[PDB]
Amino acid sequence: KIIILGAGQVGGTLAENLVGENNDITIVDNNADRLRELQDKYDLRVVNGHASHPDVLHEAGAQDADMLVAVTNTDETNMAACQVAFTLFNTPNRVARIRSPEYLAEKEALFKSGAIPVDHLIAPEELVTSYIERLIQYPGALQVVSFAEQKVSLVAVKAYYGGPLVGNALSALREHMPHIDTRVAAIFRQGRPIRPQGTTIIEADDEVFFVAASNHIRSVMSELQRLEKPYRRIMIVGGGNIGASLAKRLEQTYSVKLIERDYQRAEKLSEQLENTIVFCGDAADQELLTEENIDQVDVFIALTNEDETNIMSAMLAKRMGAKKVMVLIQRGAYVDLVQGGVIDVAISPQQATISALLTHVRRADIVNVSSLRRGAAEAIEAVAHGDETTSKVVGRAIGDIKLPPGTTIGAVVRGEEVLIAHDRTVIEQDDHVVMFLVDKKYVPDVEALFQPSPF
Amino acid sequence: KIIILGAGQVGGTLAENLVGENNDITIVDNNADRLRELQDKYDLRVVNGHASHPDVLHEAGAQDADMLVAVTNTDETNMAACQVAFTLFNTPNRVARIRSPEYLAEKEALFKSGAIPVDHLIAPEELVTSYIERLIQYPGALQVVSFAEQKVSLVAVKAYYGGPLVGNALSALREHMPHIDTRVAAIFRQGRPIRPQGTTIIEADDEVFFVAASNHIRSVMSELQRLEKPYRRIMIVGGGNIGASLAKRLEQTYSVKLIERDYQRAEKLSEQLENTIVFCGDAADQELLTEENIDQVDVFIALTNEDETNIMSAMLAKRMGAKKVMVLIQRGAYVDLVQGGVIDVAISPQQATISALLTHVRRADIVNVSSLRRGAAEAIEAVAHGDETTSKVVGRAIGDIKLPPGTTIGAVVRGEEVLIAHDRTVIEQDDHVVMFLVDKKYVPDVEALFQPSPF
Amino acid sequence: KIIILGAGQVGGTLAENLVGENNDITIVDNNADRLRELQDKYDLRVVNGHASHPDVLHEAGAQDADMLVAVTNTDETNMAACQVAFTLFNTPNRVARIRSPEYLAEKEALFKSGAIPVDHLIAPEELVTSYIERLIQYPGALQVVSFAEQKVSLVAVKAYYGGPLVGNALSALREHMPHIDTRVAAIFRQGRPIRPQGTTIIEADDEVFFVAASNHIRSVMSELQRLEKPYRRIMIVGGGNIGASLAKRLEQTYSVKLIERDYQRAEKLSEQLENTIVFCGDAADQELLTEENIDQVDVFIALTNEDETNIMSAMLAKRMGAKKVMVLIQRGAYVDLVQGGVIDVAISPQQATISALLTHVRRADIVNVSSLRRGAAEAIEAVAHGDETTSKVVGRAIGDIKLPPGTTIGAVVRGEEVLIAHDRTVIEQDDHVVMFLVDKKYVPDVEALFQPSPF
Amino acid sequence: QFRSIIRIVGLLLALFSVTMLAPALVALLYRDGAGVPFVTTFFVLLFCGAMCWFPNRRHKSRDGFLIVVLFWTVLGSAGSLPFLIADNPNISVTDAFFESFSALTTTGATVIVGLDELPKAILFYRQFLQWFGGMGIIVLAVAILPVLGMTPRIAETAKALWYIYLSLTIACAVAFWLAGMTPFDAISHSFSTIAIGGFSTHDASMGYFDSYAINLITVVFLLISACNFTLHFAAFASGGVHPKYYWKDPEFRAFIFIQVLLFLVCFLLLLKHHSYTSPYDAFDQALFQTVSISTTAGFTTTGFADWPLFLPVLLLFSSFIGGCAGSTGGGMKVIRILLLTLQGARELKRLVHPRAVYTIKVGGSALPQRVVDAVWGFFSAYALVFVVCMLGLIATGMDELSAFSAVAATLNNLGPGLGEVALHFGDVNDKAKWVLIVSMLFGRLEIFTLLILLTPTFW
Ligand SMILES: Nc1ncnc2c1ncn2[C@@H]1O[C@H](COP(=O)(O)OP(=O)(O)O)[C@@H](O)[C@H]1O
Ligand SMILES: Nc1ncnc2c1ncn2[C@@H]1O[C@H](COP(=O)(O)OP(=O)(O)O)[C@@H](O)[C@H]1O
Ligand SMILES: Nc1ncnc2c1ncn2[C@@H]1O[C@H](COP(=O)(O)OP(=O)(O)O)[C@@H](O)[C@H]1O
Repeated sequence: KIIILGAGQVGGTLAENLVGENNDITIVDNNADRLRELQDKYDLRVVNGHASHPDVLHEAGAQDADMLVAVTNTDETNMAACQVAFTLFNTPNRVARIRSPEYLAEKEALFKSGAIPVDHLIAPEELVTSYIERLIQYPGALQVVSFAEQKVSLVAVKAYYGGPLVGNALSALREHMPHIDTRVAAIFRQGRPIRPQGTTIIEADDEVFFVAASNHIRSVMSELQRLEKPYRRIMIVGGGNIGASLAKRLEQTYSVKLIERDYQRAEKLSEQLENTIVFCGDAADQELLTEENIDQVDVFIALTNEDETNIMSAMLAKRMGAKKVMVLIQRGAYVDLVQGGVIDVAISPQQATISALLTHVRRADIVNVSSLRRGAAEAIEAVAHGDETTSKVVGRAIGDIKLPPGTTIGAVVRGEEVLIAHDRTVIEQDDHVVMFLVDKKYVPDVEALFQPSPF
Repeated sequence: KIIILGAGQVGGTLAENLVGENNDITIVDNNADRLRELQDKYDLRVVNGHASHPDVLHEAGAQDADMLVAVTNTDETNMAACQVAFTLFNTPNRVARIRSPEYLAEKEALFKSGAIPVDHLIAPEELVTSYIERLIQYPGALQVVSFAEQKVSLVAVKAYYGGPLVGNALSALREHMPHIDTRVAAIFRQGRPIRPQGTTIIEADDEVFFVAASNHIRSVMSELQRLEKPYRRIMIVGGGNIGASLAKRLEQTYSVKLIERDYQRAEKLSEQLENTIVFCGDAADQELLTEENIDQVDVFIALTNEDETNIMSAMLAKRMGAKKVMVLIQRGAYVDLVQGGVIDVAISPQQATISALLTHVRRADIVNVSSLRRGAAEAIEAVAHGDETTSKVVGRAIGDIKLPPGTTIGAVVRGEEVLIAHDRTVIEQDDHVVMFLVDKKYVPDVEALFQPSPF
Repeated sequence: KIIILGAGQVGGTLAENLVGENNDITIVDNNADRLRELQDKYDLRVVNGHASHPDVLHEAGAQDADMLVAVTNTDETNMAACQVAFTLFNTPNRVARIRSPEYLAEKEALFKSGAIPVDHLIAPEELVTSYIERLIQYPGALQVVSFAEQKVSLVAVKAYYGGPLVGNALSALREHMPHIDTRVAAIFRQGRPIRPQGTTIIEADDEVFFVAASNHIRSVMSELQRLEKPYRRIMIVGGGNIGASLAKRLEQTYSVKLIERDYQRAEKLSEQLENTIVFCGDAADQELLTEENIDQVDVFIALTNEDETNIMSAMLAKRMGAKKVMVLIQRGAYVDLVQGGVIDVAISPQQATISALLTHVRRADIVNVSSLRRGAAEAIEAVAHGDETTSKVVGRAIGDIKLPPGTTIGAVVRGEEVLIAHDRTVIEQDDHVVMFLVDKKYVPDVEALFQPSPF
Repeated sequence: QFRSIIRIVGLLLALFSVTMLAPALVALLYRDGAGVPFVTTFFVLLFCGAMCWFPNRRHKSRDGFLIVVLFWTVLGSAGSLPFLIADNPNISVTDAFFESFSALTTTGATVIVGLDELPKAILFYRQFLQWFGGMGIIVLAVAILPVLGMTPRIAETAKALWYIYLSLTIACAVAFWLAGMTPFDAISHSFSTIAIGGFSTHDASMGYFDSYAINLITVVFLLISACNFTLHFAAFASGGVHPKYYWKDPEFRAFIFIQVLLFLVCFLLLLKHHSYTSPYDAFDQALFQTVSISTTAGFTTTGFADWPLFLPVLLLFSSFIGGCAGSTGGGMKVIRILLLTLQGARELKRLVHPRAVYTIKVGGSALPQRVVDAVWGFFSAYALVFVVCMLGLIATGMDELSAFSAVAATLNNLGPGLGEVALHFGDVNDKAKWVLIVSMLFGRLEIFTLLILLTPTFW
């Protein structure tokens, strides 16, 4: 039995992917946002009242009720919130969020002792930054997700002018690592997809999609890290609790210029932030960006509260000469719409945690389980269910399957071993097949393709 | 050695009282404005840090430093602070301030010894509400202060036209309870003080100050409760947690009309409050008060955020026909100024909490220690220090002391026994003398009277 | 000697295009920000002061001002200022800006006959901005700009799937009106330019730029009005002073659905607006647009205060099925980048007023003068100065000029006659040449082409 | 709140009368002379303190300025009595006020010649005045922060400072006597080497004994005593918490930078001229004279006979940038100069990157614009007082270049100024001697505490 708590900046999204368990799901948000929004966009339960009074908590059950999610903006309240439940109601599996972070600093010795009150399991919303840092390294790494319990990983890389990918034909990339078994899924060029086998990679912002075993991905990405000259200039346009801590994490290794509109916040940053040139102006006006070498910046990160300001400022820094552009999108409708080519990567704090956790979460095996990205593209992990002939697809070969247009199977996982599904596709497959769509409006047809004849 | 958490507004005044013999105070305030103000109080040491973080706690924790007083604006944080404190460093004298109050309902379940929260004593701001209720329970109870660990209590009562005090000579009041040993300290009439002995209590709102042992005070106030006609209608003008919780606690016994300036707050209140007619308007306009039987209301309580709005609305309701007027003053400069005659009582919530917590203090035990009052009068609790002749006042008789003008000795607490001051009585060493000034600018002259020849 | 008195947003743009060419400039800063930028540039004279206290006016103009320009946010003050200018330190060719509808409607005729001397032009920033209605009136009217003095007009039309232009070869369009002398400047297709002669315009929606005399433009646009099916349904996502009056002006002929985020404003609109269904929600959420037949709407107008909200909402309504998309951009940096591809037309009200006033009253004679537009393209109106051989371009033929890449000469204005430019034409001294760049970063080189041999 | 001050003034010069006994005890220890004046002054001062301790039972910002101004003026006039009464150094009233103020105001200036052959009681009381004003300086500077200048206890630091101030003077008298110094001269020179005074019982301040060790020890305890005593508190509280707690304070870094630079430039210049025959000697004398004068101490080991005049002039300007703010020292503490440099750098950065928010960060923390404005109000008041003092000395007929040197020596709380005032303030004009006393008062009071009294807006 699952409960999460109000109001939840992210928690609501933690309430959409996690509902796939057969056992009963409940979500209770803080007040009206949880209920009204919650009832309208959600499925089976909930809840009310301010946190963290005990009266709202007993609705979770807590009679060997397995899941407790303490989504909270403030930590000091969250710790007491989880404690009232254990003492009064005794909920067994407990999880917590702490952004203290002095407590986040000392919790590895404090919380890994058993004395600590009730929340051994932890989840910080501010460790998404490390993913931004990985993006700043491994230059031209737009995205990576992992399927089959992190067995196989799809990666979306970008080819920059002057990089090692320009001019080299895909066969040379295939020959540069003869010990890596990878599968080029698709290549998006100026927004349109392209058949990739044996073609010269066009330098201007080509997006190349690998699909391979985690060992192969971890090796090719390190090789691309070795060849491409690392980034040295980073510009940030947000003074937020995420922007500040990212500037802290980056300032020692890179030269950081940060932008804020509220003078008092800028002053507080310039006090706190050393080695980081902190400005005071709108992220929109060119008269500051050009005056501040916008044509020479390598990575332009937008961490404003408003999504539209991120998108527009970052599209302007992309026009002016920034190599890689990143934004903070709080609406999946935006990330599905604007982010190709013009905006290289958006950090949905919802999907940044969800992508990793759903992969680690059991079982995620349905006729179609979708990990979704930017654009009309799709990366699915279809499951072939049915006997030797009851299913359209079991026992047969991919070259003989009537797959939707643009759909390319990348790898096939059986057990602990992964196959790249080349040509005939010799297979054992009861077993999990990793696919890639170019237009995601064909997701249901693939479900129909893998859905056996209903009894 | 004392540590407090002067995160809350109240803490500073508590810090002011505590300083003395064998007392070392540490303030762990969240920010420095209040710090600058508090620092001016002598013999203090301040550290700037979040309330509950182990860095400040370790300084406190490593040496137990006796009692830890966790007084904070936010309850969840105060509880988390008190717990991180104990289960990091034991700190067995820990105290907490929660304005929860819902938690106060389950205080016997979460807080009890051996639990993780580890709260020993809870100090809420609810007492002012209970105190206001006590004020409304006794029809003429303008004020009560407590001296010598609640052994002796001074009380300021008001004589209303038609009451039982009116027209009766002080000797008849003395004979109405021949087993009660009380001492009338002073009597203010039309703003000017009067020497009280065998005198007729003029009906024009004479204010009479009793000084006696708490047993006798609890008996004379209950007798005045029995004699005086109780109030039937009551009016309140603020929507806050104090106005709300007071209306809730009072509505069952009296007919309550509450006034609000925020329409949405009024709407939210009318749901919660049953039997309470909840209005929506400024406490200033007569067009609502007259329209709402202001001439027939008994007590007008002002619990607005703004002190000046309380003072002005209540000064208008006093002119319009309210019998008793009460306000919530958050500025001691105002409470010393307005509480005289036109406003029957001003209730500083800081002194409202302190009087209750301070009463428990083992002893103030300073050459002169005063209890702050309505003005312009003062009631102090001098301690008689010095040998038979090295001090001006030890060993001599009350009739022989050269007290400052208007200064009246009320009672003398010897050991655990209380005797009320006749002019025969002689003062001994280490004897607590409870006094009453009419003009408080003579407080130092009394200290000089009680200060022995310097060693 | 022209004086401009504006604290308003538009005056700044009016300080670059029309002043500085063979004339002295004076502006009124009105103690505002804009005075600082121009002063930083250093080609300007400015006086700061209230509009119009006589102290500021006397320095600004003392019976010698000549042309007067009163730009104000508030009408009553602007009127009082414009008359104070006349009676005290009398000035000529004064102008006023009345944004208020009631005064504008009842202007006849005592205000200009009249005691208040609002002589000649009364430019309103709103009625000229309701030219947005004309954009809906002429389907496929992405833009129109005016060169010379409203003699030759460039127009940017869009070819929509199902429209009358798709599939038809450019030669058939040229033959469809053998009495119309127009010249297609350039053709943008999927963002890339194309040389336009006898080429079938691809259905995927091309942008075609006509350049011809205003009579020919007024005839081809009326013919395209006749051919294209009119837009029945219109949707607006701004409850502003522009959105309201646009809904009023449109509601009678089209079915208008309006969106607002402030409930009280929405209620006031639903009272004011008849025949217009006024909603209450964010322009961002799909759950309202899809619920409101976003897939079937023809024109999506965004008149929010914030530019980024316009851009994002309109990029979403364009993705969802709107045929024509319009936004209100108050930042010149944004309009260039966004206008090209997913926002069909962006209407900066500053350039909306500027185009009308500049083209009508002022004959741009600043060597190569330019009109700001959509995309990376530019359309300039160079003036050919110098004798047959001192200048690079006078006396020679268009086919022999070494024009920068993408630069296309559109027309040649000879005094009072307009010629459609051919490679065989001859250029004469002091003749206005209307041009069209595809990449505007070559604007300076064209100056070098038209700059005569320096004396 | 006038007339509530006399009580403190009386109790204070009563404390000072009690302080008169220790040198009187030294007089009775060995009877060189001057015992009678000491006892006479003790009684006259305790009697005056009782006369001024009659307005009692009276207690109630503008008062504190008139408290510290009387803490220096009254106590100086009280200390001017022993010289007035005694017979062996029979000196005018003006020379007596001068010697008393300079002893107490920490300025090493002296007007008595023949210190060696003088009663050991008097020239002990001189070093005791320096030690007293050392405590007064340290206590006042760290215990009153309205003008110029985690927060610990008020009194516990009022005694931790006294503990450092005594654990230093003890270990220094010890190292002196261990280096071959009379135990009397060792105490008398630890009274003055820690308080950064510049006084000695000998006409040659540090030339009476030319031991290398004495010079190196004086240099060491001058560097120790010029450092911010609040920072020594970090080495005191809970023992030796760090040995590099110092290097975090950027004031210490600027202090060591200045001392090392000025040292090696004075040493290289002292070698270009071959002023000393042995570089092992030039090194010693350079390091000692830089550390002595830069630290506004006032000790001298040489007569500048072979020294090029540039080096003494450079030392006088170096005296302007004196000791750190949290210790005994002259005007313009090294922290105001570090702030000046940092602000120059800030204004430089505000030209390459104009639309940027820069704040004066000292040790990681930012400074409120009130403090940074006060540092330059202090520079302005210092300069516009210097000029008036110089013109005042010149008006009384004093030699001009000598006037500028005497002013820069006294306003800097540096006893010896080069020129006509090389080793004695004796033959100085008398009116110029009073203006000089005013200058040393200015230098101790940080040019603001005393100037405010003069301002009409104050009264
Ligand atoms: N161009 C801009 N427009 C709006 N906000 C901006 C812009 N540039 C920087 N910011 C800043 O983004 C910061 C928001 O950070 P965040 O922590 O998300 O806010 P909050 O703490 O309210 O969540 C604010 O400092 C805001 O001023
Ligand atoms: N003029 C007024 N008349 C009546 N009520 C008022 C007036 N002004 C403010 N109030 C009430 O005071 C409330 C603020 O009280 P406050 O003490 O801030 O609340 P809390 O109890 O949370 O501390 C407002 O919500 C409003 O209801
Ligand atoms: N997200 C949004 N969706 C719809 N309307 C919005 C949104 N944000 C702002 N608005 C509208 O913008 C309008 C403001 O414009 P208006 O008041 O005419 O002049 P101004 O542009 O100066 O505010 C208001 O109608 C406001 O409701």
